[PDB]
Amino acid sequence: SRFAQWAIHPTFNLKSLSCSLEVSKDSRTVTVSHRPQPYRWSCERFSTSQVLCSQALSSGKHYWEVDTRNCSHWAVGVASWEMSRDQVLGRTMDSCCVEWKGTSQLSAWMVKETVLGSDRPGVVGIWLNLEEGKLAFYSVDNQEKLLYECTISASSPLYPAFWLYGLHPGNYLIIKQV
Amino acid sequence: SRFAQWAIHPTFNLKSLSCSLEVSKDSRTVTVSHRPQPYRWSCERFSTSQVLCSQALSSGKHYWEVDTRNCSHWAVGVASWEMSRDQVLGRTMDSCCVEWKGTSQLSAWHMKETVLGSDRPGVVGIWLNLEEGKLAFYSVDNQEKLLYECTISASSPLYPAFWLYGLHPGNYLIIKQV
Amino acid sequence: FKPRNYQLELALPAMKGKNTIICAPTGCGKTFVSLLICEHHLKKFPQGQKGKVVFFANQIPVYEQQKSVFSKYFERHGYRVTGISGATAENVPVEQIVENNDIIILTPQILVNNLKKGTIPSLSIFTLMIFDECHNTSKQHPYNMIMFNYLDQKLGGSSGPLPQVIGLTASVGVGDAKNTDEALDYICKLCASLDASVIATVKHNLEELEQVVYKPQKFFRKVESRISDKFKYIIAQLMRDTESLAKRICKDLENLSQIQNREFGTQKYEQWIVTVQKACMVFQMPDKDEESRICKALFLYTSHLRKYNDALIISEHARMKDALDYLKDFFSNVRAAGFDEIEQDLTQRFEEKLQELESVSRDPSNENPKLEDLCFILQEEYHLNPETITILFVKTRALVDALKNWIEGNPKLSFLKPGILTDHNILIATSVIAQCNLVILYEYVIKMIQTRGRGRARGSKCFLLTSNAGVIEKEQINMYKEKMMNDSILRLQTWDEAVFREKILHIQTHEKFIRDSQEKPKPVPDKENKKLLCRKCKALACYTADVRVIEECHYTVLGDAFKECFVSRPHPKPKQFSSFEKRAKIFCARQNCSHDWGIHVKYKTFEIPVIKIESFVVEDIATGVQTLYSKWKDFHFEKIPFDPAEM
Amino acid sequence: PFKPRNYQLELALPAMKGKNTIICAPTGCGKTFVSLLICEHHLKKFPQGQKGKVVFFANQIPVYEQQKSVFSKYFERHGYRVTGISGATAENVPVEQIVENNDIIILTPQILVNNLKKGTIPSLSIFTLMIFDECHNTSKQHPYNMIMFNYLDQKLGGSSGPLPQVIGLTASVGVGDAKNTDEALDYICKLCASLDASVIATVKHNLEELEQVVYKPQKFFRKVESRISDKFKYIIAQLMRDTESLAKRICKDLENLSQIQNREFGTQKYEQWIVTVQKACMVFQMPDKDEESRICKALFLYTSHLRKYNDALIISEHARMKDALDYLKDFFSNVRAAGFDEIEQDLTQRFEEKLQELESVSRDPSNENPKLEDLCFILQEEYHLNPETITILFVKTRALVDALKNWIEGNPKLSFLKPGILDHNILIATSVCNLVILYEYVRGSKCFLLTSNAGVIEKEQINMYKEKMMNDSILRLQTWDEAVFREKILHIQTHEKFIRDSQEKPKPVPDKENKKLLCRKCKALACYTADVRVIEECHYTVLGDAFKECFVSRPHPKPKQFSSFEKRAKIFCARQNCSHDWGIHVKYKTFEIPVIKIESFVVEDIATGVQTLYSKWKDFHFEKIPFDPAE
RNA sequence: CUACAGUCGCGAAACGUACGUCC
RNA sequence: GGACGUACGUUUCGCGACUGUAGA
Ligand SMILES: [Zn+2]
Ligand SMILES: [Zn+2]
Repeated sequence: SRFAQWAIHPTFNLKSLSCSLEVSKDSRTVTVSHRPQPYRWSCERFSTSQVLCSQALSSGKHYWEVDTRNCSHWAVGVASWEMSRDQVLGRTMDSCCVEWKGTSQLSAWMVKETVLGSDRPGVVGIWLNLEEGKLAFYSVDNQEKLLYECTISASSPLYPAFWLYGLHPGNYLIIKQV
Repeated sequence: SRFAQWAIHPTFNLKSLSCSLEVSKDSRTVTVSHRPQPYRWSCERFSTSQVLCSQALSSGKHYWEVDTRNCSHWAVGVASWEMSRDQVLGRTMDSCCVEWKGTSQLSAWHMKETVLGSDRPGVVGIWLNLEEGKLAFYSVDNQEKLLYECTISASSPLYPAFWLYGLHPGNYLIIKQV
Repeated sequence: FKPRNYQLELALPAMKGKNTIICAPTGCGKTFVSLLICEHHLKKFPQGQKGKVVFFANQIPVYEQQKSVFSKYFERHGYRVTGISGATAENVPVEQIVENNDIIILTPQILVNNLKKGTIPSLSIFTLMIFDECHNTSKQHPYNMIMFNYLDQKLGGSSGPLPQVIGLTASVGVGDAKNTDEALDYICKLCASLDASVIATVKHNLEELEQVVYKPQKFFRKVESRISDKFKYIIAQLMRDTESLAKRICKDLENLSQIQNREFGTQKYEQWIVTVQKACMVFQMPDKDEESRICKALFLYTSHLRKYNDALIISEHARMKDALDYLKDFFSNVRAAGFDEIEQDLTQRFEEKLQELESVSRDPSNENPKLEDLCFILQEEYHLNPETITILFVKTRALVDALKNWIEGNPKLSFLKPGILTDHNILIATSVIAQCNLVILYEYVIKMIQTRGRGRARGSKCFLLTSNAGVIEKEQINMYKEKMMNDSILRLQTWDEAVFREKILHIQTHEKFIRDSQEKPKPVPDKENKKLLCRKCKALACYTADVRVIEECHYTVLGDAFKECFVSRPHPKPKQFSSFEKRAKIFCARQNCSHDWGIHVKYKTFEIPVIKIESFVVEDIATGVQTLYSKWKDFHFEKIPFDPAEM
Repeated sequence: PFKPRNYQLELALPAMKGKNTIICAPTGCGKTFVSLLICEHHLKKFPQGQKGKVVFFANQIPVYEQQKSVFSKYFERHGYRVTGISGATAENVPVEQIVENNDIIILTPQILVNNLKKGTIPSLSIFTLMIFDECHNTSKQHPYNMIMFNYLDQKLGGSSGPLPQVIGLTASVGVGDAKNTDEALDYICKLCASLDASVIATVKHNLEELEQVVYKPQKFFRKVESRISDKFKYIIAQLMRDTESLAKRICKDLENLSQIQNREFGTQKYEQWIVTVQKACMVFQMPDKDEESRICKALFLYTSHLRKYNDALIISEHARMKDALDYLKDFFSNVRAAGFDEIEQDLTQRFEEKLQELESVSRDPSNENPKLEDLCFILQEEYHLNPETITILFVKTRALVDALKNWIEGNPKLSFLKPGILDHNILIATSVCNLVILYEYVRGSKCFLLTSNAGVIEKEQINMYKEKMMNDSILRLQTWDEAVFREKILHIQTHEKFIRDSQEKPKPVPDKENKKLLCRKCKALACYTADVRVIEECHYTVLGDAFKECFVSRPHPKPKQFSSFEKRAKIFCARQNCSHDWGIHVKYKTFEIPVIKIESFVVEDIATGVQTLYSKWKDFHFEKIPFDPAE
């Protein structure tokens, strides 16, 4: 709450999360289950361990913050609604994200694989400036270390989209206040 | 160890103990069984959750302190040698004792239920004076509060019988410094 | 007196006119729901249509309680409640009692009896069937026989005015299933055999569920067994003696039963003894009298070895005095009936060893460590709170009286007082009120239904004693089984009515198909006159040319010399079953036989000897082969129905 | 080569004393290093005048070849005559030369059972060290147990000269068939008694040094429930009800024929029922012989189609529906090209009525097996973490391996896998790497276990408890005294010698009669038992010319050869629509004769008229006449 | 082709014992 | 007497699939 505070905290679109995650009744905290729970199957399901938010984005001002504690391997980024649903997040031309891979790297994906150093964040802060086509992952407490910069001047919404490793019952991510 | 120290450190008898107990060669530390050891059938086996010492008492000078921590429910008090085997302490007219009850009360059984508040001592110091029948339980850190006195004009020694809830494997009692 | 949503949300789906397997844990609340749906069915009636409902209960005390409550309530509202018990099965025309009442509470065995008769040919004469404890509609139950009739009348293609079959039970039961998939198949099959489109269960009154449920906690107790056993040694010596001396006429006994190396004092030893008993039954020497003498002597031998094995097991579980008294009572029993030189030798041998038995059994060091630690944990309990009346559950009725006498004469626990009901400090019942918070199951591996009134729980202990790992393994699996049957109903709650409808349509069509295929009639009866012989005498007593059949269950003998070939001795508990009054039992009349042949009944005016196939060996006349049918239903022969016109 | 560590000496040391151990070394070629150390130390210690002789039994041909290669490549330097024998070697330089002329022999144990049976080798006294690999397979009638029967029958009783030191080399001693710890101790005592062994030394000190070789992956259990919209099972149940009604119409005694009470469609119990019904309706006796043709052919055809529907249901409950549909369509094309018939036209018409709606149901994303979707979820999500992992997915039957390989090759989401059945991503192999996914089967690697039938989870958790029971009973047995343990196993060996040495009289009685064999589905009278011939105690054939009209062959495109014959073509029933698989057509060494097998036949007795259903010529009795080439 | 072999999975029959329950 | 239900334990018997061996 010390840089230019602009935008709102989102809420996951419950028409789009896949069968494994079971986001609680407070509806701003995403959590994996012990076993899948069969819901009404539509075309808009994922068949992956991903989730999408609901709020379409804006002209030049968006920022939100996500707590990436309490997770083995996670990935946080943005995505447009016209996303190939069976495809993994971050592997299309519709997404930028940062991914905590299997060999403990803060890698990021404008599909282009760039490995980073072995710094595990606790908190991730996504800043968007679509007035200049800018996206930067200032994590927390790092004197605003950007940790990537990607450019996308899309004409679509760019909802905050999350992936988390869905085989560890007890894995969950939290959105919190600025 | 700052008021009148008068007695010696007591020591459990190796023939009037329970069937369950496996009291150490240090002979001031008992530890309960996980399955009791069936000993030789005798009329001097007490057949209860009990163990007796062998120190025959003195003229008037006694005070002793024992560690009563790491036990759910214990019972410390005095008993003569010719007490009935199948009778538990707290059921005879030859007993003054302290009882941290199951309902979270510090009672006692004496000649009768003398209930106190819900104070649980960790270490208790028993002070015995056979000159006038003055008896005091200077337990711990409560400004040496005895909180009750009993008078026993007996004709036999009053060996401390040690009772505990004998169904918690891992329980141990200690005799320590006066 | 007033219904809550805890009991009105149960009747809320039931009031549509459908069938359900609603499961409430309360007793008074279950009866309140049945009264509620009965009142809803009675009050909805226009003219031309009045009450013809039926209420099924299984056991007699639940039946009399429901007759009391239903005649108490629905007397003021203009309805006539009648009921049928055992004593109502005779001297009345049954159809007028079907028609001229509304709330008949008859037991299902007599409805199956009258479906056999012809009264009530179709079940349209009832409009409602209200089943109690319908989880017993598993297989071949009279409940399931009624549901077979209703299902082949509905599904059969002869669809007419079918009644509703709303059911009620207390808990679903896992039955014969080990896996949660088979728990689902079991519960859905239980819906399928009852025409249950819906399962109603409490969901929004969990607080009112948690107030009155009486669910206390596990209290297994774990113990090692004895080392210093003397009674086992002396009885083992007597069994060595008796088995070794028995073999003088029979050598091939180990070759005649296929059981391997038997151990003294186990269940498999009793299996060994009864197998060699059934083995030596079939000896067929052409003397037919030395056959009789030899078979009677070895009968005495194997029965004595069996009773010695029972004394071994009784000592293995209970006190030594109990085995001593049981063998003394057995020898007093054999002292009453007859005497033979085999028997006189065995009695004088027992009297020889008896003084050493009474000596070594009175040593107080020979107490059972199971009993010792049981007394120890009980005095622990009575040091926790001395105001707990204790009730116990043992595996067998024999150890009930053993623990009564363990109380009767106990100075160490003299605050217990006997109350046997199989103002009482102690009671021991064997098998399945909840106002005494102490139940102790000693050597014992649906759970105990201890909930009748609208009471409370407030704590209890449920002490189980263990001496082998078998109860430990099976009961920890069974606690997990309670968890997965809770999971089974929570899996069933996630369906649709239509997919459940087509699922039970699949299963009901399948069961109709299998039941319609299984229509084997009775095979060709043997018109060959065979003879019967006593099992312990090998005496020809009767044939199959003098045996009648009363009602396709019972078998009588028309022999009048057969009437003087037994002896009649009056019954220790005379009563009725649907046609009769028991008067006496009958023993075989020979020199010193005293074999239990059957039972003596009073039907209308006669005294008729209903015999059993269990005291009989069925022998050929053409060849002479003496085979052994154990149940009457598997002795296929020319069955002649009963003739009262003769005598 | 590799290097000897400390625990690989610690395991070997109790055998270096000269007592018969059982090594419980875990996998990872430690056991094949330990056998090297023990063989080296044993052969190196003998004095002059005499020399040692080792024999290393291996059970499988590839394990035999691998151990032969390494025992040549390690002892060629020392000057030891390494050798090997298997089933693949030729009849020359006989075993009496080989076991006299070598130092380290590698047999597969059936060879030594053969030589001890026919008395060519005298007894085991020529050997000095028998090393049993995978000794925990020593059981009821296994070849290791036959060699142990011979070794114990030499030892107990008529005590001969020096006897060899038995050494086991298991990897887990297998407490199976036990429930409580006493019965597990009974099992390990029974095994260790049956190998004449006394020390079951495992690693105890350097356990932390061991775990850089063996590794236990942590498991996850992912139970998934069945389907609900089972329209496929509905339509197949309709077809099965119809054909079963037809068979019941033509039999009218069907439910008397088997004691299976409740039979539902699509389990293993239905298949047991339909096999028993087939074996009941194959035997018939009614003196209207051309009625018997119609009755037996109709019943064989209806039962065969019902069995095929039941297998289609079983396949569809563990894969996608299109696999079962393809299986039925290949079966129906194989039955339509076979013959022309009224019954076959009725069944083909009744199937191809429902065919188009069935394939419209099958080609559907909604009617998807959720078990396969959970597998696709696992394979997708795991490979997104470490895209270099390889997977050893185990399945149960063979047709499920073929179906899953077709499924992986035909999926949109699964593009980055390169399967291969048994350069490659996954290995779809039944009963042979970071992912060991079990499909209903009983560094930092995981082992998932998919199932629908609960109880697979229970059997796996009972198996983990049994492994803990194995460790506890091994540890309890390791604290006994050797002398009382030797006496205990001497009593067990004596009791077993008494049991085994008492009941060996299955004496056959030759039914010197004449019988006529009939076809299995058409009941044509094939031949006579008086005209069959036993060629070399293996094959059986009909030396008749009237038989030569009753079968029409079919030319097998490639020729083949036996060890002593040359197979040419199959032969078939020459009836109108039978076309039964009787046997194959072979040449002895000069001319051509047809060779048949007892599986597809009945034995109709001439006198009594009854017919029985046999399966082994070892089971069926007759005058086994050795074949004479002069006819 | 004969032919043993060991494991797994689902079964059906002949039992004894223990409890209860009714007709 | 007989019917039904539940539990414990024993002794066999066939069936299908998987895996491997020696002889020919
Ligand atoms: Zn008689
Ligand atoms: Zn044919």
